[PDB]
Amino acid sequence: SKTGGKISFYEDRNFQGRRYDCDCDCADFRSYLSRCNSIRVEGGTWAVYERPNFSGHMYILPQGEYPEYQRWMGLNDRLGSCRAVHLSSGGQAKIQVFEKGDFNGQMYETTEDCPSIMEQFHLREIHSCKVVEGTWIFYELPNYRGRQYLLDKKEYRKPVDWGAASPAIQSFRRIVE
Repeated sequence: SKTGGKISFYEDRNFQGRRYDCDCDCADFRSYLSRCNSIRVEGGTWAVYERPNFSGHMYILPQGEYPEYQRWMGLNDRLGSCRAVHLSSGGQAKIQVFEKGDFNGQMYETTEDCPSIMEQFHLREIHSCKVVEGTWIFYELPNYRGRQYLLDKKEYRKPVDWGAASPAIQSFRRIVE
């Protein structure tokens, strides 16, 4: 009955050393593991953070096996908390973006991923956006690179409403499966 996603962290490379298995979000795993240099994802998609309380660098990990941290693009082997990412299906994911805050300025509507916002819409920044269909991720650098943020069916009127300290956004993609 306890069906769910599962991730395993190993203190040494090649899944060697002490191992820890988690089946739910954990705000502080420091008491069970002092470091993690490799990870195995058996099911589900998870977000890992460099420091406790989902803070510091954040990385999205889909199901799969990573015998070494570099295979997950980790900056180092420090991980203090992890959360399971829930995927929403339904039909066609839809997002709208506005040039000014409070949904003002020019508006653009799209149902597909965008690798470079400036190349597609000639926009250098985005100050408001309404996502209400499926889940969407935004990335600070083109080609889905840099810090990434998970967006749910929500209405964002200010850039800080996205947890971002600046209205800078260069690419976004829809999450499926």
